[PDB]
Amino acid sequence: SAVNDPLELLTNKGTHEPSFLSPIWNPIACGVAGVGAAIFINWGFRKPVFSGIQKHIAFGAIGVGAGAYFDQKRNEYLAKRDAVLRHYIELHPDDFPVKERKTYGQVLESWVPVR
Amino acid sequence: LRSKYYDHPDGEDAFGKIVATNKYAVSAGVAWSMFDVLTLSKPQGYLPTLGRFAYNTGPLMGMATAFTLTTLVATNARGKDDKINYLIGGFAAGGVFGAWKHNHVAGLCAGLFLGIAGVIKKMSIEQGWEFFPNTPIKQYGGLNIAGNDWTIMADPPKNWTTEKPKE
Amino acid sequence: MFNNSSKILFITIMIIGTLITVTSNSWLGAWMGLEINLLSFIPLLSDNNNLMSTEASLKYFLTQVLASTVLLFSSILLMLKNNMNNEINESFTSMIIMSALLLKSGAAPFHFWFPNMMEGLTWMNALMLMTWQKIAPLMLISYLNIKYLLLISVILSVIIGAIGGLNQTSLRKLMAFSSINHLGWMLSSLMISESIWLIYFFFYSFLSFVLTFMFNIFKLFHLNQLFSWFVNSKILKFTLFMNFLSLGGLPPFLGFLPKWLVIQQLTLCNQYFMLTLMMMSTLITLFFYLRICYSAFMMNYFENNWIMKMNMNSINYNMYMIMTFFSIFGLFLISLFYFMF
Amino acid sequence: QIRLLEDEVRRKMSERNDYQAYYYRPSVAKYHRISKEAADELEALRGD
Amino acid sequence: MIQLMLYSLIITTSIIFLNMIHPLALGLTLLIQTIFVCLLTGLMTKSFWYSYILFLIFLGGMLVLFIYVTSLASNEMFNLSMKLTLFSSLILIFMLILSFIMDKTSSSLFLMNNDMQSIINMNSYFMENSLSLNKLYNFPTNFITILLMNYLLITLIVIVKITKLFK
Amino acid sequence: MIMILYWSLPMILFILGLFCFVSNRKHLLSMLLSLEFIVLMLFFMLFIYLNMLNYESYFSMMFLTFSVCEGALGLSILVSMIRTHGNDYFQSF
Amino acid sequence: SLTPFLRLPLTDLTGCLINHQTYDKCGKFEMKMMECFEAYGLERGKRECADLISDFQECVGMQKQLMRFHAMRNERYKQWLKGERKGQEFFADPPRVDAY
Amino acid sequence: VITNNTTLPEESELNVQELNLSSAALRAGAFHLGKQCEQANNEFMLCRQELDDPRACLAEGKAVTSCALDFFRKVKKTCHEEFTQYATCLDKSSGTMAFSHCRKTQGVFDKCIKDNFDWDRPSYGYFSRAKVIQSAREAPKKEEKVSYPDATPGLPEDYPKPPAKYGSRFHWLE
Repeated sequence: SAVNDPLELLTNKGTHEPSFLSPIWNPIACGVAGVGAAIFINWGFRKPVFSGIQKHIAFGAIGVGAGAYFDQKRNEYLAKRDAVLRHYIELHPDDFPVKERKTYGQVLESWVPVR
Repeated sequence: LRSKYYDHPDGEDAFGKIVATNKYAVSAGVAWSMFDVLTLSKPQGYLPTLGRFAYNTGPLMGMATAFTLTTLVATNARGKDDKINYLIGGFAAGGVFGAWKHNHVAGLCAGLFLGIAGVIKKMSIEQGWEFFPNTPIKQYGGLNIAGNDWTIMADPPKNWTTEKPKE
Repeated sequence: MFNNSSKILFITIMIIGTLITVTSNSWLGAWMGLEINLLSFIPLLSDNNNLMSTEASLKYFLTQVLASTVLLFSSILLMLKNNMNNEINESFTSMIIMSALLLKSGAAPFHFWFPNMMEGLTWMNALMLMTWQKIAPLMLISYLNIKYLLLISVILSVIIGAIGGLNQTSLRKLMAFSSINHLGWMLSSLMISESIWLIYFFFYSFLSFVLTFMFNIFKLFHLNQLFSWFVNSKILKFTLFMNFLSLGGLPPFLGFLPKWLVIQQLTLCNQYFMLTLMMMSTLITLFFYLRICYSAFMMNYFENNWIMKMNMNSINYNMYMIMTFFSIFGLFLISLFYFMF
Repeated sequence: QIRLLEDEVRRKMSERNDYQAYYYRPSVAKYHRISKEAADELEALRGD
Repeated sequence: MIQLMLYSLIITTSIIFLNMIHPLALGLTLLIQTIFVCLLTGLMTKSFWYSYILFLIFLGGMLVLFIYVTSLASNEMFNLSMKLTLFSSLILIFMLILSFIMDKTSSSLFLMNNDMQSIINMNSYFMENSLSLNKLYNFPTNFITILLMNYLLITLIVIVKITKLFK
Repeated sequence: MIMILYWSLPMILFILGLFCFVSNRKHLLSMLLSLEFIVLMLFFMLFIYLNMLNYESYFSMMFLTFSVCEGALGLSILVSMIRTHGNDYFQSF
Repeated sequence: SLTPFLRLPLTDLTGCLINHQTYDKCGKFEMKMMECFEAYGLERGKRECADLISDFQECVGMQKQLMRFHAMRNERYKQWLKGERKGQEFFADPPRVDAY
Repeated sequence: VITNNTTLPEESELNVQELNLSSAALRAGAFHLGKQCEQANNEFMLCRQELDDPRACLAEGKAVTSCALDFFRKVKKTCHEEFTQYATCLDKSSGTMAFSHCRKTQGVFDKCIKDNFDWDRPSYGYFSRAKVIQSAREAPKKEEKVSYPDATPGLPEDYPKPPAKYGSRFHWLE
């Protein structure tokens, strides 16, 4: 368009495709943390980092859950934030009259001559 | 008593101007004075205590007056209001600092420093910004800030309604 | 929960008392909660086993009691001359209430008691005063809205808070000065916003919590002890000590995440000058932390001879260095935190 | 572009505090109503 | 008149309080202060109920600790000075004659004693403490009393934790 | 002025109490006794306000119950302190 | 009343701690206010409770009314000092005790 | 608080006859007076109870005092010695003015009333009960609710929440 519409600019028109990494990143970050923490545990205790994999599996399980649990909370959180902002724009159209897009041919800026 | 240094032209009402500064000068002077008389000097008696307060306050009067008059002198005669004007203002202030401190090097270096201070101060006065502007935003919590209630008393209905008048 | 069972009891009563304050509806209720905090904390602080604990107790009591006295008093005045808890505007009625609260939490001009305290306190007792005895007065400072007083506090909250830290050789006093500086950041952050202040305190709680919790573990009380504390490899001597730099919040240490958050929102308020000053002093804070880390960055120092083995609790050590590992690699959790929006 | 919009809206919404969101400070008459109820409960109760 | 005379007696005793340094002399001074303050709050109250209360808790029981532990005695008894007494008498009298002079009413509080309430007030014809102390026990403002008693219980757990340092 | 004629006396006494709290005394007992006088004045300000209020009056007990506990804690730590050092004298500080 | 941030179940003890409203003439004014504070929050409401806060404060605070009396009686004394009022006129008639 | 624009009654309006009776005088004739004139009082101080502005209750108040005046004039004419004695007991007998110390005179005074008007002494608490009465003033104040049209709104639970736009909309989407 040629019309700087705040609402339509904000509206979830889409065009946001998650990566193969986009959702998976948190699970393979928290689990990687917990696994590394268990290796950290054995490293300081002078125990084999491999040894006692029950600690590593449990750390992985808890972390994975939290990342998935918290990924969910964010997505709800972000959705609500958009809802309020769209609501406030709809509430005060007078405060945010839709603005018109122009082109450089209609403007005069000041440049910097290196010379 | 109640005047503003920076609410007038940069070359007018010297006396009112210095007063609007000297108040913000004396505040620091006596403020440090009560702060240190009880820590280091601890001079038993009231005249000795008057001495420490006098020793502390006078020099800061010297600093403010020296800065003000030199810079006021500039605009009166140099006829302009420039960053350089406050720079000579700061040079004079630290020259007074060296004079009282009886440390020639310490006064001169601070005089350069105070000139930088005045330079930045003039930049604020002339570029329409401020060091400690009031806040444009003051937040009180997440979006669910209204939803973080966990109380367990039943609330009977309200006496007010958002709905439009029905007359 | 240090030695006795009563530690659990007084901690519980303390929690209830402070929780009253943060949930208090009116100044009086907040004052009530504060005094209950005053009760519950004195016995923990005043261990009957040694001496130094007891002297800290009179100073803590003799200070907090006056703080509560003035706080309630100034409350009555404000909530007389305004006949309402939320005054229309901040006048002389209200600055006294902050001056009460600032002393209670140990802010810039009202701090001298706070270093003298540290001598008496043991580690986790100190820790507990460091973290939790500063919630309630700060959350109240939130309600009070006098810009300039907070600003003078923030100005002076780092100058002394770092210059003194340069001078101290007793770890007890360094933690005092370290926090007074950090307290400078909370106070500014609360002048700006509260949600960010909530976050920053929490990360500060976490960081200070892990820090002193290992010092408790190994009972390292003096810079000499740090240089002398045996470790088998003198490598975990260095891996564990990264957190001393997480104090300064340098990016790859997770202390940056809060400092970044405060800086971002603060400059969004456009108090650029204030940022410069606090952030100038931050370097002095990080300066003596390197002064601490001379013990571990280089390896294979000169050591005492008699020690052959070094030992510590399972529970404390097991908890401790999980918190450390997070202090090492915390940033990549950038996604996991969603409370900043 | 959207980020600049968000800040502007956040600027307005903080200046006016219209909307029950980040820049809001909900109050509560619940406790006053409750005390109002207790007063009602005991006025009718007065007298044996 | 009683009210402002009672101010005067409190002022004079307060001047006594800030001078005296012997612990008994100070503790004695508190004792008088308490009677005076009980009298004064009673006058401006609906009745003297609270005055009797805080008398027997504050003075009757709790100042016993202060005098008792301040039985250090200084190892020697008072050297009473008839001069501060005479000044106390002197300052009292012309304050007292001024009290005779001062404006009869405007120099008085405005609070509403049971008598200074209007006749129509149907509530005022109940037992003087009935309606005042009602909500100390009636819900939902009575649990705080439960907090008080447990606070006092916990206070004893604390005292036996501090007062039991190896003996 | 309302405060000058009504809330003035409580102020003058309260400030005098604090100054005596920061004066010079052989031991801390004079301090504890000083803050104790302040509590009575604190009660005085509190009651005249609670008297503005028809039934909120009862809050006296809440303040009194709390205040006596401060005093008890005050005497508690002092008395344990004599017992520790054989003295709680300010020269020990 | 300043808003507890957390609003946890232990605001449930002190929120109704001590109430202006009950059995108070000013209490009617408290309700006239506190409803609005609920409507406009605590910051816009504090902006838009001009009359509500004025009268609510005046009822309990008595500032405006009481200070009106203080000047009113001072002025009586002032004319006496100038000598306008003599031994008789210096005071008015006594209200019948059974009044007010 | 009162101003010259406010409305007040006339001196003449206030100027009506009053009882002039003592405490013992009233407290003696209380019971047999209460049931003769209670409608006067009931509607009188009912309007006072519901509505406090006394400017309107002046008329019914005049009725109340008149009605009591009428009763005692009847007492004056019919039973003087009996009533006076009962009054003399009720104060001389006790400093608390309790009916439980000269009931014999109370009985004989009741006899005289029984002979003159044949009225019955009301119950122990005939006036202690509630008074449910008829409406004569007929002025119920209006029950109303306030309306703040521009109150601060939030996000209703029905407002659609389209899934988020541009991830977390943060620096690098993360």
